[PDB]
Amino acid sequence: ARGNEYQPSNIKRKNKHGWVRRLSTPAGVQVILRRMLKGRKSLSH
Amino acid sequence: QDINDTVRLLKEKCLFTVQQVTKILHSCPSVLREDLGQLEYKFQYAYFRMGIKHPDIVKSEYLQYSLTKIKQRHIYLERLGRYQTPDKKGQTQIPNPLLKDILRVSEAEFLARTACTSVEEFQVFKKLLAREEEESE
Amino acid sequence: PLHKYPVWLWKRLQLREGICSRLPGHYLRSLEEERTPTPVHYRPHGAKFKINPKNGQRERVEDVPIPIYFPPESQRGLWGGEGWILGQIYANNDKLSKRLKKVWKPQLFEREFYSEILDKKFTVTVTMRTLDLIDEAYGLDFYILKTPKEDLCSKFGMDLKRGMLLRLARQDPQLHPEDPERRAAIYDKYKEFAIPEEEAEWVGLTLEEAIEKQRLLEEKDPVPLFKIYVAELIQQLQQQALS
Amino acid sequence: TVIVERWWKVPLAGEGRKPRLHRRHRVYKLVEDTKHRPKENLELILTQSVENVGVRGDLVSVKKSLGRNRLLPQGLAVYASPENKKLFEEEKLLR
Amino acid sequence: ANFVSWKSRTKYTITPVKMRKSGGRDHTGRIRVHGIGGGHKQRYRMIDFLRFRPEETKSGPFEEKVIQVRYDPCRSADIALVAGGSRKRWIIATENMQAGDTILNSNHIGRMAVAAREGDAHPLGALPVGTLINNVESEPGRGAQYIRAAGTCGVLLRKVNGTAIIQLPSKRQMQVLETCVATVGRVSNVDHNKRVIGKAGRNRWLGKRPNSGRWHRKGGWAGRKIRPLPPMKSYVKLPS
Amino acid sequence: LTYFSARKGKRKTVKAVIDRFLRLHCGLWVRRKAGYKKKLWKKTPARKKRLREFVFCNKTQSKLLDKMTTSFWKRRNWYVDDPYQKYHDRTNLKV
RNA sequence: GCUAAACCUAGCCCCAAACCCCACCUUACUACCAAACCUUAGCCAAACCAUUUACAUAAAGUAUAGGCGAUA
RNA sequence: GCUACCUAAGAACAGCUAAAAGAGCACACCCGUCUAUGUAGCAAAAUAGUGGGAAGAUUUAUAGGUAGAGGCGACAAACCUACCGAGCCUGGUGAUAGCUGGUUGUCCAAGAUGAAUCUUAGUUCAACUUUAAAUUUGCCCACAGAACCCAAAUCCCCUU
RNA sequence: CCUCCGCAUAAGCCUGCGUCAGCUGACAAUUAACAGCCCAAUAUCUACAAUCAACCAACAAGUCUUA
RNA sequence: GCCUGUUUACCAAAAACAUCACCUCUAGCAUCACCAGUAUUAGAGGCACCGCCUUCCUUAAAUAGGGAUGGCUCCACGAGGGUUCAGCUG
RNA sequence: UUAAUUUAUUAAUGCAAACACCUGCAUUAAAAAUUUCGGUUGGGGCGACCUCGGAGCAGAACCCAACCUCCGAGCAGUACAUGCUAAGACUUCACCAGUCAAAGCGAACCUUUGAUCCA
Ligand SMILES: [Mg+2]
Ligand SMILES: [Mg+2]
Ligand SMILES: [Mg+2]
Ligand SMILES: [Mg+2]
Ligand SMILES: [Mg+2]
Ligand SMILES: [Mg+2]
Ligand SMILES: [Mg+2]
Ligand SMILES: [Mg+2]
Ligand SMILES: [Mg+2]
Ligand SMILES: [Mg+2]
Ligand SMILES: [Mg+2]
Ligand SMILES: [Mg+2]
Ligand SMILES: [Mg+2]
Ligand SMILES: [Mg+2]
Ligand SMILES: [Mg+2]
Ligand SMILES: [Mg+2]
Ligand SMILES: [Mg+2]
Ligand SMILES: [Mg+2]
Ligand SMILES: [Mg+2]
Repeated sequence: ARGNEYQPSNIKRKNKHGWVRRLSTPAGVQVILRRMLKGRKSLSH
Repeated sequence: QDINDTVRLLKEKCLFTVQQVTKILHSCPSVLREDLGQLEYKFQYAYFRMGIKHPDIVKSEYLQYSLTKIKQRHIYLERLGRYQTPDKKGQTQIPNPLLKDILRVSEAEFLARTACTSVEEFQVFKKLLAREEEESE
Repeated sequence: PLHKYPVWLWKRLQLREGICSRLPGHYLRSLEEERTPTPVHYRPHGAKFKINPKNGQRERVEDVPIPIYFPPESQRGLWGGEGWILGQIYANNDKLSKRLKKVWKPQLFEREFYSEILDKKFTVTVTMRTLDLIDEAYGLDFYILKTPKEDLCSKFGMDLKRGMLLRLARQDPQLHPEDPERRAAIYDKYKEFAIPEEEAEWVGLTLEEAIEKQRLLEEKDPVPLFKIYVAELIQQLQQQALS
Repeated sequence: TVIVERWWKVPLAGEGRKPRLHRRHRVYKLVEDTKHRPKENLELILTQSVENVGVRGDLVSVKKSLGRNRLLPQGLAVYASPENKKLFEEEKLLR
Repeated sequence: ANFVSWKSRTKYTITPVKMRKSGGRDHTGRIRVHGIGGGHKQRYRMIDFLRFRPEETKSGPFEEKVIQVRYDPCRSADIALVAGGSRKRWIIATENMQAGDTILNSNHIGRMAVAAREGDAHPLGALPVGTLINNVESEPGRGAQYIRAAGTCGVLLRKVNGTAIIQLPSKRQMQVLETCVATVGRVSNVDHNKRVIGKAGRNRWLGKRPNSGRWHRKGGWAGRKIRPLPPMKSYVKLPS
Repeated sequence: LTYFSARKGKRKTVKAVIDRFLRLHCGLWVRRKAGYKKKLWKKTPARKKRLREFVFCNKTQSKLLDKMTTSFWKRRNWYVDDPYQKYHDRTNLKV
């Protein structure tokens, strides 16, 4: 019954975790800054 | 401000409906003259110690009568055992006398039909109760 | 590792580098110097020493200022160094009771002030303290020109200061045109505050505003190398002809 | 203005050092609110005849509200600065 | 939330407007009013509650022809498309308003009382005392705000000086300058009370939904309780 | 107590001890008797006399107090007219 | 005799010194349309917890503060 | 991106019976009554049969909204990314734990059953215990001795 | 012998049984008409459902631009 | 229990929740919900459609079943909980 | 929740402050917030107990439990040296606390409850 909580949709993916939304708020900008400091290859989703 | 606070006491701290408040202010505007605190004590005396509900309070204009008279008659009845505060369930072993029979009537009928005692006894009780209130203060 | 310099000195180091270094010396000194603002929300100690009653000994006393919070609205008004006190209290003023967050805010008024030097009426959100300070200074212009940056604590106040100082330095005829006698009277009244225009230009400018001003001053479209090489060639040919 | 005072004394910092504040040093008691102080008066020198106060050149103690709302804004009065007092003194002695 | 109110149209029109449902949510996206949601899609017909609105470059009392009387999804009262001069507008239809009828809208406070014909709008000063009225303004020219639901009728109780005392359908008196306009008669659809919803589905069509947790305060709904005084604490709840 | 303070890394003194006990340099601790100021009206004269006395502490009590105070409180103090100057040292003590 | 066993430098740690073409904020990496500032709290210690505690050297753990106690 | 509710604009609902139905039977579809199987399973909730609804308060695709003492809830303390009486991640944080568990070479020696305490699962003092040191009696112990009221023994100490 | 199966679109995924030579590597491949990516503005316009829309039946009252 | 519906995703689908109906309380009012609404309205709570008044039988055996504001009235419906005739059957 | 502590925040009022709005200070509410759940005894209840003292258990130095068997107390009367000092001792098994007391000085010629801090 459970396990399939991920129902992929690129629109939701980008609107929820994308670069633009991350930069839309100071908290998201700090998310990006933390990923950059850690050296993540993928800063945003 | 005086009118507003009287009405606010009647509504908030006394839980009288708007219609009940209009009825009170229509039957007996002396409530407005009567100071706060004293009015709240009178209402709570009716509610808790006497076990009366808002409909009956408004119907009998209990707020019209003076607190001293109210106590003088009710405490007399209670100690005589003819009046019993309703229990948590709101019931009593014996039905209580009606507020019209308690306060509206004169001292004669009050002591003859509801209390069935003597006027001299009532005078002694009144003096004793006055002393008790003085000491309590 | 360890930084060569303490992290708290990094701002000063940056001021000693780049465009901030090219900034005028007087402005840099004004930024560097920091003076404690006048006590507003606390009563300062009378003297530096005090006989504490508990043991009757002479003990040093210091004035520790209360942290004041100035909401950005204050920068558009003239609060006479007054601000929000963001602090805490003890319920019923006994330390054995609960500790509660408490914010004290100044009573703000909207008032209209006329500036003689600017010949303009400003509607400014103000405090009774500011009104009293203006009264003690004998006018808005005097208050602005006397009160230092720290005591004034208002970007609007510092902009008014810069405007008045520039007006005085330039002796601008735009102050009451066609009334030179009145203009001279005003300038004489506020003569004591006059300073060089090169300095009045930088009064009350934030660091970023000063940086932008300096960048605009020193921005120049590069000269084509054609002109430079022509000048050099002509100069060399002149030398050869002379020799 | 609200004037406050620390409940907890702050240890001395020194000469050039700055006091180090802690959680307890953010607790205040209101020693006074200046807005509740009794009103004082403003000293002004009148420039034009004004009813029930004066005529011209006479130092007057007026309620701060009046002085700041009517007299000074309208030019009916000027601040009682030493300069204004001197100027009106020459005006008086030149009459 | 990215909520922008649908009530953005600036120019009055006859065309029904596509209105977005709210679900009882604020612009913040949180539920502010419970029990709202779903229901039939509806279109809003802009109602002109200022009955005396003389046309452009025109003035004085004017008449209007009742083009039709229509059901309004957004009201209990039914509305009337009514046309005058070269304009049409929606108004609230009175009880006996019929298509083809003539309606008079005047601002004239005649010295005598004007014969009150159902549907026409006159200043309250011009009405006989005791006439049934609806679509009453609070101020002159404000626009009707009171007595607008189906079948409702206030009464022009009194007229003294420039002030009229009206009895609102809640049987509460209201003071209004006699220059403020009102329309005669009771609002249409007088049988709105007697309508029986019959089933839960019909309310769900009407956009009412069953909703719980309507209070959001700790402990949910809590009826007011009389806090006893120290003397009465002894008798608050006497054990049996 | 604090064996290593957070600012100096030193051992701290329990000031509750300093407010209650006198240390004689030799190693003795003197104290007042508990209740010596309480309800004297109901105490017999002998009990009051016993309570008004300055009393020495146990060996273990003295050791506890020594641990709870630092070496500053365990130094020679040459006060002007110390009433305990004579008591600061022991005499004719065999073991 | 299988599985395995072993290995030594890849680098790292602590100091010192020194102040360190094109594309991309729209669904990023997409050539081109009319707006910031604002007390940390709490864990924890006090054997609970509620005020409180808990974000060069020497003077000195002294003066002081403190449910005058933990402690500072 | 599950789920709860909501917004926008979409879509689906055979056949028969009945007539404009929160109508009947019954497909698709949705659900999950009962039974069996499965129980590291096909499956971190399934399978087979049976069963409820199936033109509605229905089901459902798409995009958007409401965020943690908060949301949402036809209140089951239900749901909010498999573990919600209050999510998850990071940090404070090496939280705290009078509680459980663990605590790694050889060899020798000494070493065992009251008071207070929000205290009896703990601690402090005592007693005991260990080490080192000082100097001088220590234990055993007969005779003598230790109460009136109304037994076994014990205490005390010259000698030894 | 078996199947509410199959083929497409959407969504999702992203080369994931094409060829070749040794699961790995190399080589190849999906070609726009379908679909997406739109609109020059200012204003003024736009009461009259749908249900074969004609009767009939209503209520829950229902995507509606020219100069 | 009126009904169709909802619910403890993953042990409870129910008599619980909702529900038309009814009652009580609160509100006289507009430009971001309620609402582009206005007392025949809106919000909240309670209650429950609706309507009317104030020892025997069953079995052979029966701890089962059925019958001799309040009091009643169950039309229909139900994977609800009990009892039963007849049939059917490993 | 009628447990304790608060009202920071809102809502009302009141008082000042500026001449509807706003600041400060009080009061009352609403809403909440923080925190706690003593110990020993008692299976068919509806509690009892918690400190001190006397008697038995515990017969004869001291010491000895219990949900053990019984009893009693939270002071009074007296005087107002019932003052001050001080050798030496006892001690409720620790400490805290509690007792007795020669000599001396001074008047005269006594028989139970509780610490610290804080006021
Ligand atoms: Mg989905
Ligand atoms: Mg603790
Ligand atoms: Mg069908
Ligand atoms: Mg059906
Ligand atoms: Mg639901
Ligand atoms: Mg429940
Ligand atoms: Mg439950
Ligand atoms: Mg989870
Ligand atoms: Mg640990
Ligand atoms: Mg051994
Ligand atoms: Mg205790
Ligand atoms: Mg323990
Ligand atoms: Mg049911
Ligand atoms: Mg379940
Ligand atoms: Mg379900
Ligand atoms: Mg189930
Ligand atoms: Mg059976
Ligand atoms: Mg059903
Ligand atoms: Mg002892």
